[PDB]
Amino acid sequence: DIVMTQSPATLSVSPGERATLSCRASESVSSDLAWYQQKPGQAPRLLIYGASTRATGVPARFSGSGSGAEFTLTISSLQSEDFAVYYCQQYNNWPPRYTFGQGTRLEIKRTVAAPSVFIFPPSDEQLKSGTASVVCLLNNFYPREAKVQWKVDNALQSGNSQESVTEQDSKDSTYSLSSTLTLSKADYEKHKVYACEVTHQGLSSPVTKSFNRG
Amino acid sequence: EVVLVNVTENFNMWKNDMVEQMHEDIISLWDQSLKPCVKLTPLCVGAGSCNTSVITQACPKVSFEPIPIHYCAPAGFAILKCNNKTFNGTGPCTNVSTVQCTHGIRPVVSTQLLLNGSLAEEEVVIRSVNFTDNAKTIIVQLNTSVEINCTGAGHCNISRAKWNNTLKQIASKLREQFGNNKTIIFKQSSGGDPEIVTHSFNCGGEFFYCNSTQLFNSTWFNGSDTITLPCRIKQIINMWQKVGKAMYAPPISGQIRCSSNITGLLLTRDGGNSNNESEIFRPGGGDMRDNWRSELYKYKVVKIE
Amino acid sequence: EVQLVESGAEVKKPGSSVKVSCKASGDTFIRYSFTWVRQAPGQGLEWMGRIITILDVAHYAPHLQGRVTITADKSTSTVYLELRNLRSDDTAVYFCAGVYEGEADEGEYDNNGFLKHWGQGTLVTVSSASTKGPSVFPLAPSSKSTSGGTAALGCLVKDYFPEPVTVSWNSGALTSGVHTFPAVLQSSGLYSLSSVVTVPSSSLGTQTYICNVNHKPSNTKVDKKVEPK
Amino acid sequence: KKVVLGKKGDTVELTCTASQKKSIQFHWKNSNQIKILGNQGSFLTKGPSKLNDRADSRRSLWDQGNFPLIIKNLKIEDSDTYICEVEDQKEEVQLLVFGLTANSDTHLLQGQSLTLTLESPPGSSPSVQCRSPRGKNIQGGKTLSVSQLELQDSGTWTCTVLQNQKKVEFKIDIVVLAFQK
Ligand SMILES: *[C@@H]1O[C@H](CO[C@@H]2O[C@@H](C)[C@@H](O)[C@@H](O)[C@@H]2O)[C@@H](O)[C@H](O)[C@H]1NC(C)=O
Ligand SMILES: *[C@@H]1O[C@H](CO[C@@H]2O[C@@H](C)[C@@H](O)[C@@H](O)[C@@H]2O)[C@@H](O)[C@H](O)[C@H]1NC(C)=O
Ligand SMILES: *[C@@H]1O[C@H](CO)[C@@H](O)[C@H](O)[C@H]1NC(C)=O
Ligand SMILES: *[C@@H]1O[C@H](CO)[C@@H](O)[C@H](O)[C@H]1NC(C)=O
Ligand SMILES: *[C@@H]1O[C@H](CO)[C@@H](O)[C@H](O)[C@H]1NC(C)=O
Ligand SMILES: *[C@@H]1O[C@H](CO)[C@@H](O)[C@H](O)[C@H]1NC(C)=O
Ligand SMILES: *[C@@H]1O[C@H](CO)[C@@H](O)[C@H](O)[C@H]1NC(C)=O
Ligand SMILES: *[C@@H]1O[C@H](CO)[C@@H](O)[C@H](O)[C@H]1NC(C)=O
Ligand SMILES: *[C@@H]1O[C@H](CO)[C@@H](O)[C@H](O)[C@H]1NC(C)=O
Ligand SMILES: *[C@@H]1O[C@H](CO)[C@@H](O)[C@H](O)[C@H]1NC(C)=O
Ligand SMILES: *[C@@H]1O[C@H](CO)[C@@H](O)[C@H](O)[C@H]1NC(C)=O
Ligand SMILES: *[C@H]1O[C@H](CO)[C@@H](O)[C@H](O)[C@H]1NC(C)=O
Ligand SMILES: *[C@H]1O[C@H](CO)[C@@H](O)[C@H](O)[C@H]1NC(C)=O
Ligand SMILES: *[C@H]1O[C@H](CO)[C@@H](O)[C@H](O)[C@H]1NC(C)=O
Repeated sequence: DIVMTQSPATLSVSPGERATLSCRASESVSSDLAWYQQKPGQAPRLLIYGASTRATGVPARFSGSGSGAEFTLTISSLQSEDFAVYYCQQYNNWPPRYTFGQGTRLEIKRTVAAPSVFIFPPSDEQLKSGTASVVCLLNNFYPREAKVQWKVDNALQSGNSQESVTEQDSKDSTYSLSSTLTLSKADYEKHKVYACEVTHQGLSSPVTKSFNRG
Repeated sequence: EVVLVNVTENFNMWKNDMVEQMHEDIISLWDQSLKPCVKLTPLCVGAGSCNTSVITQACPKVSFEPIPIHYCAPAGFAILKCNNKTFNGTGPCTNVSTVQCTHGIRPVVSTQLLLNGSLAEEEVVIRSVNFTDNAKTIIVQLNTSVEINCTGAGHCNISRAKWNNTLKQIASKLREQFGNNKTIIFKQSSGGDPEIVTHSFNCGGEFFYCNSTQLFNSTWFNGSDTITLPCRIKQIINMWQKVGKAMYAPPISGQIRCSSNITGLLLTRDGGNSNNESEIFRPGGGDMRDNWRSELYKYKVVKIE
Repeated sequence: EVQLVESGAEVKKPGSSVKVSCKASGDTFIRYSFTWVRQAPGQGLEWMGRIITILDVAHYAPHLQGRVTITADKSTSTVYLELRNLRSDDTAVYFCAGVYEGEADEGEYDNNGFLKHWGQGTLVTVSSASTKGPSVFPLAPSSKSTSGGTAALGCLVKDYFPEPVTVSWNSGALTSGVHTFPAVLQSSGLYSLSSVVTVPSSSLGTQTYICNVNHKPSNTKVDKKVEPK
Repeated sequence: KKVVLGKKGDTVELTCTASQKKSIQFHWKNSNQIKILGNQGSFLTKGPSKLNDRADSRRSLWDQGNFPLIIKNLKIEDSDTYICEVEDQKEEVQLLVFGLTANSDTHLLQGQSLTLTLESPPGSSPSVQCRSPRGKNIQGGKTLSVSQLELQDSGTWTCTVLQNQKKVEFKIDIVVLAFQK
């Protein structure tokens, strides 16, 4: 039951610098190890196979080495287009029961950037629908990690919210996140204050954005 | 052990029970030895379409290096040998005797060319069940070896000279069998499966398919040094044990080389109504029984009392 | 080198079966082996199985053994993937991929495992939910409180199925500063997402903002203007 | 004895049935003893036959006892008798290849002729008979003619060849052009 594992779940590299990706196996695989690059919404791209042979159209800054249960993917000088998710694949066994690593996300590392927090009360049209959705937007920040806490009438919430995050911005390298709190027209029209408490590395202290229902 | 018996015994290498014995024995030495990554065998038990039995199995990289095998008498029988130096399977043998076991036979699966086998003592010998039937295989036995060297690099080497001299001996024996005023032409195979079209065999555990045209393109009775035959190592072949297909793993060694002695040929002549004064011969083979038969032609199993 | 064109998006109820195809063109079809690989939303790649086109033999992943079948019609250079007894966890994008093996037609076969040629992929959504367009609610400009120069505004696309939906602003005239978040699956079984953009507060009152929502499945096409108040 | 008819360019199959459900040695030859097809163990051989790359069999049935001689892309010269020698037997059979052609280019006008010519191997007199889509019938030896074509003749014609009491069908498409007054 050959299992592959990529060391850094996420590699934050500064543009122009080198990046090294790790992939190990729970069992020996000789040199039947390939690497793949995948941009969002695209089919994977084969970079290396046979552990070290660069596949057609793959620039020379990409190189692969290793054998057995420890492999490495070295990108010499990261280019704007080199930022993506990378996967390894062992195709050693027979019968064929090939497997994939869980992937390593290669992300652009930049300076810390606090988010711009905006809260949105539910629209009157939605309130009509018999359900109110409260939206909180944390705009252009870095790093990607961020905590969000809803508080209704100083009451911590949980179970009724769902966060979504965009891909790293290709121009400024920032991320944006959207947290959504849902409730039926009832519950909503039963409370006064609705707050979106945010926590980030770029923020000296938690920034809270709230509105009073009405 | 040997015991010269004084009496007239009758032989027939085209109906020699021992051959089928060897045939099934070898097929077994193979099956436990050379294992495919997958084999496909037909199966059209009437019904509508045809079901295909497919096996996917361990595919360890190994080579076939069988130890010579001696066949002794099976419970209830005895082995008779035709001591005559030049005897062609079919016919009576005057100089016959009882033996304990056969001489050591180096089992070799291959086509067109018989390797590492016994050599004819006197002149060259050519056997068949019916030289008249152009569809019957002609088993040629040499009195002199000829080394064939092959490499996993893509070729097999053979003395342009030795091979030449050996062909002269063959056409000599041939025109003799058909017509003195006849001309013997040696052309390449007429076609069919890859294994049959080319001199096929297994070296260092790999399957070779070597183009033998250069060896069969000559006419007789009507610089220069080595002959290089282009080979090819395949992973997908046609099985010889039975109608089937097999796939093997790619080579792991960069230095595969084998040396063998060509000691016999499997020919087939293009009969038809050519109505000329020339016969055309081509490399044949496929039925491994002819291979076994080329070594067993001098024995027979006999129910003893 | 061959081109892998996959069949269109599939929508099925749990328990159903699907048959996705992949058209190969550009080279000798039987000289390649094909593999199917799937990826659930937000997850990695999962190898499903591979077929040796030449031999017409195929091998599958263990957890998949049983309800999966990969085939190929050497006449139409097409590879097929069939999945029986569909499950909700089977929802994922199914990738068809191939690699050159040598001259199989000549008995050469390297039995390559890596994958060089890939297809665009086929989305296959397995769910109990029924098709339906989204509702579109405005995320009115924060020109109520927040004190600054740039304002945030957008649209909330709620309760739709199945993916995907596409969102533009001003018929595509507005793109700068736009964040159309990935969709989330609500416990109701229907998707939801918001599309936003930060714009010069001064632009409000004079510049009209319109988010265009397009949902191919339900054939829904909506436009919602977002006013200050 | 047995007679088999084949269409030109088509693929005819000539069977051979052993006695047991085993895979024994067999081979086909022509009237002049030329090796066409045959087997050597589990492998297939082909002979000096002028039908070399157009000849084949079905090894899938060998284990069944059937070793058919399948000749494709039929030519008329392939017409001749073929023998299947197996387990010391001789299942002989005569082959007859036919070809039928409309001397003219389908797109014809009302009032114009249609001439169908049949291709038959020397020494063989077949009876031809085609049926126009409307029912117009024509019978003949080597050539068949309809002196004046009607609009209702547009469509698929069906032709039948009679030789040695056997027959084969030919679907020839034709197009007669309509016009206005
Ligand atoms: C084939 O090689 C012959 C001699 O090779 C012998 O076997 C190899 C493995 C070595 O051990 C070597 O010392 C032996 O002599 C040649 O006589 C022969 O000419 C070669 N084949 C050709 C090209 O005809
Ligand atoms: C041998 O050649 C003829 C018989 O063999 C045929 O040769 C040519 C015509 C090939 O195309 C094929 O038909 C046969 O292989 C005889 O008629 C001729 O007399 C013989 N001697 C000659 C002139 O070569
Ligand atoms: C394969 O062929 C056998 C014998 O013809 C048949 O019984 C079987 O149903 C077929 N498929 C299977 C189950 O392997
Ligand atoms: C060889 O075969 C011939 C064919 O009949 C036979 O006469 C002869 O006895 C056999 N053995 C000898 C003597 O070479
Ligand atoms: C067999 O070899 C001998 C020499 O070993 C040679 O004289 C003889 O001619 C060969 N056989 C024939 C006659 O073809
Ligand atoms: C022997 O050869 C002839 C000519 O081919 C023919 O009778 C048959 O093939 C064989 N049968 C005999 C006579 O043993
Ligand atoms: C063998 O000798 C030469 C090759 O060295 C060849 O051309 C010729 O045909 C042969 N001579 C004979 C018949 O012995
Ligand atoms: C090699 O064999 C091929 C097919 O087997 C044939 O077409 C060609 O003429 C041969 N060439 C050589 C090496 O003589
Ligand atoms: C005839 O045989 C020779 C070898 O002696 C070979 O090189 C050649 O390819 C064959 N026919 C020709 C001239 O192509
Ligand atoms: C038999 O073959 C070996 C190599 O396989 C070779 O060295 C030896 O000389 C050959 N025997 C003869 C007949 O000389
Ligand atoms: C016998 O032939 C085999 C090929 O099957 C070869 O590998 C071996 O070296 C030969 N044995 C001798 C005499 O060296
Ligand atoms: C065999 O020949 C010898 C000749 O000395 C004779 O004495 C003996 O009786 C013969 N036996 C046979 C074969 O009947
Ligand atoms: C083998 O040939 C010899 C002559 O060399 C002959 O006396 C004998 O009859 C033939 N076959 C046998 C041993 O019967
Ligand atoms: C067989 O007997 C013959 C005649 O008695 C004799 O010439 C020959 O040497 C014997 N063969 C052997 C050694 O077994």
